[PDB]
Amino acid sequence: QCVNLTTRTQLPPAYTNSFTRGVYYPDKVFRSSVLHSTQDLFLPFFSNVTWFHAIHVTKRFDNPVLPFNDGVYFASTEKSNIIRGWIFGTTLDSKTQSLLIVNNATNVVIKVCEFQFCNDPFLGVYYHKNNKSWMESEFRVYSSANNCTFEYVSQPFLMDNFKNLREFVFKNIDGYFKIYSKHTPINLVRDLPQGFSALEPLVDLPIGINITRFQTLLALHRSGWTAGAAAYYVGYLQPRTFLLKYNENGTITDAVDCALDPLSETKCTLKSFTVEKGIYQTSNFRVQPTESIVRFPNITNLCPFGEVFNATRFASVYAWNRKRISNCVADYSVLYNSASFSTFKCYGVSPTKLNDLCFTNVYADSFVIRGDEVRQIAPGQTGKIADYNYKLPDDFTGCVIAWNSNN
Amino acid sequence: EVQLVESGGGLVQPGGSLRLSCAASGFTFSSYAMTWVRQAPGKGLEWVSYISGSGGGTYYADSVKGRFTISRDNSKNTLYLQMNSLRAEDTAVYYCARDRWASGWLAFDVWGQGTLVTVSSASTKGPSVFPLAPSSKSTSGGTAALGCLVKDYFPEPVTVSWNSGALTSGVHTFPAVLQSSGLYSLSSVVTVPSSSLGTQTYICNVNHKPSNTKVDKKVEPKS
Amino acid sequence: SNVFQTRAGCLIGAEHVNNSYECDIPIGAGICAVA
Amino acid sequence: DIQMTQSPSSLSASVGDRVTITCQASQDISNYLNWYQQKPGKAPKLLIYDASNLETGVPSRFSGSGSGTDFTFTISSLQPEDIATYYCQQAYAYPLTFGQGTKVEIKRTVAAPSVFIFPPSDEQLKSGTASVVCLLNNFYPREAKVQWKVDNALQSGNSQESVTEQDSKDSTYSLSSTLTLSKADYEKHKVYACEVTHQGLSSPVTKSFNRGEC
Repeated sequence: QCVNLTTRTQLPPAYTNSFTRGVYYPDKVFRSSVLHSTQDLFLPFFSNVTWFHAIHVTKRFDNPVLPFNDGVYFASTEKSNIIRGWIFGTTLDSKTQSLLIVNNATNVVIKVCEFQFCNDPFLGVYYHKNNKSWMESEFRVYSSANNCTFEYVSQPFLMDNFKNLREFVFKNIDGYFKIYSKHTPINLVRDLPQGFSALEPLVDLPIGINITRFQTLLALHRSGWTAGAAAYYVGYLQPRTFLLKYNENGTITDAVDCALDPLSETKCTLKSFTVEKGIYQTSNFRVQPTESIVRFPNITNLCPFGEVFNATRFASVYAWNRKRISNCVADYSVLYNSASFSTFKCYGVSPTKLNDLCFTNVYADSFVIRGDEVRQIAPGQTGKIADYNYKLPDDFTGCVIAWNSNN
Repeated sequence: EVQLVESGGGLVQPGGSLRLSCAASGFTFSSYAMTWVRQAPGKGLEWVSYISGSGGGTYYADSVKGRFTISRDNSKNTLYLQMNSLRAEDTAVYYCARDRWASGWLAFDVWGQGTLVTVSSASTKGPSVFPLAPSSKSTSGGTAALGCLVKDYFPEPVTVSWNSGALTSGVHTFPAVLQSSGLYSLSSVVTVPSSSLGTQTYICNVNHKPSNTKVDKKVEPKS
Repeated sequence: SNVFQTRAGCLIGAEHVNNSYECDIPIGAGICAVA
Repeated sequence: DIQMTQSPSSLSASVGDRVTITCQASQDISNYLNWYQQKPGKAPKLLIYDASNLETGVPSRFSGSGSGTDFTFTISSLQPEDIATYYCQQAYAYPLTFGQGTKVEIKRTVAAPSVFIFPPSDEQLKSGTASVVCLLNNFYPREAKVQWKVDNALQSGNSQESVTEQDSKDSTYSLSSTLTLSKADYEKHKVYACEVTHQGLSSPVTKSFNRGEC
């Protein structure tokens, strides 16, 4: 029950500044009149954010697919209740568990279920002449839903001469999906007003899935007919160190990104804001290794295994030959790669990781048996041959390598 | 051809309610917005309202709070504006504007022709026509003007034609000037040498639309 | 927008000036720094 | 909101001269400003959006510049028909911010005026109204003075001026001076005279009329 809207017009993404907004309370602890250094995921100051606007040239209605990466800072400037909902998921299909956060009318429904999404999912509000409030009418986000878990319903994320700039931060740490937000009336028509504020923690849902790609649900005006307006900014969080000055009221009033520029790194080092005249020592300029070279001693005499596997004659099993091999480099790679051998059964250490394995002696025992007698190779194996003949000790066993030689 | 013509503007008593209409064709009134602005006679612009695919997400000016309410319409897809609690100082010519995107500031486009609204307790009254005569003994100059003046009409417009289509020379029309009676006036004149007044017939024709008054008056020297 | 080589290292963001003033911010090997 | 100090309020410059209309604001609007053209009696027209991008349907001779707190809006070669009212408007804290407007007019070649008297006709006399008008049509320079004298005495307190919009042939004005009185006053006087003063005329030209034919 999904609709494919192939009419979307695709263009290279626009860009804008982020200034200094994007700071959120790192932990649910009250701090007062203190400078605190934290190391968490943040939006770097004065970074490039990808402003997505339902503009025009062919009305540019915009609802692209944006990778989730390692958390997302979203910010919408709205007046007409358009940008409503979000979708999170690594493949955005019915094969991988997915997240749907719908801020529908009178409610917010957060679901983690196996959804079969639309190729172009969204929601659709249709006006009714009877009711001034628009009726949430079209709900076309998944074609089917099954295996629902953690169906969470709470009070809806509150809706605030002013545009209600709403800022959200979405994080997913160790199976906890943290949602941060703050609403502020603003004047600036399209972008963040010069100023600073911090987002409250609200809720931290226990959602135990992986997210790498995501989508924005939007409202479309049907006068199919489409419209939108307003605008949604997206920025990508990175590991950073931030210095935050908690005031007397416990509200974060300012923060400093410790890697923005040398001045900010200085302030981050002195744990203060006003720096006196003069030189300071901040960090260490250490060049990085361009590459790594691993060198191993020149190939020397090999262990002569080409004279025992390809030997013309093989001794009788009652007088099995056991040759000592030592003082040579053991290149088992070629013999393991050769497919002429019937099997390759090494115990304890897998053949893929014996290259780094080093040994103090090896005894190569060579004989001929039957295929049904291979099952007689066991620690303290039972049977006439295994008892009155060559017996494998009950201790740990080495490796067995066999091939059929009927011809 | 983009076109946004305005109608419904006119006479409302104080505290009255009215639906102004802004009829739309040649585009899409939805993906594109609309915006009421007004031009007071002799004064500057002042914005009134937005609309964004719907008349619920809009705004109004500090000077217009509580008086006007914008609205749209489906199917025939026109725009409406509801008025209440008007005050005498709000007389102006109103305009229904437009945009083109809205997401990234709001830049207008259609800028329609505008419509006049005045609010007063005054009663409608008919116009009068005033001729503009020459002098019987004019000898201070050799070139004379002829003209016909419409006075005390309210509101606009009035048009003038000249002598059954075979004569057109010298058309000039003056802007309106408001009078002490609260009514309006407008004159149309011509300046030509007097050698062609009594030899080439000059007739003004006055046409008034709000009363459908059609008078053809020929100008002749008195006595 | 200039880079300067000193006896005490590579300095980025300051422009060397021929004339001499009293020391404000020490750098090294007789070099001092706004004006 | 933001206050817009748009200056000059009025300016007169000859044909071909550059015209710069400075549109002031309060704080760092940068380039987000647009300019709009309004002809008298006509709907507004788009000129430039974002102070740098020219849209369709606009002559390339229209140009604009300036950013931050100052804006130029400079005209390259002035044409006789550009005379209109220009408004500078913006968007930031809602376009409540409008400007008081700028009136532009064009200097052209000196042309002598046409002078005439519009007296109260007998049709107007019967109803009790009397309007004595003297007109100046196509007068250059675009400033000129009309004087009404009753019995050669200058009149004031009952005189008005009706000003015609630009005549397109010479970018020039027309102005009529009107004298309002009654039938009894306008019969009780002997000579009436409206006088024109103009730069190309050495001495003012006086034309006379009378009611009662006396």
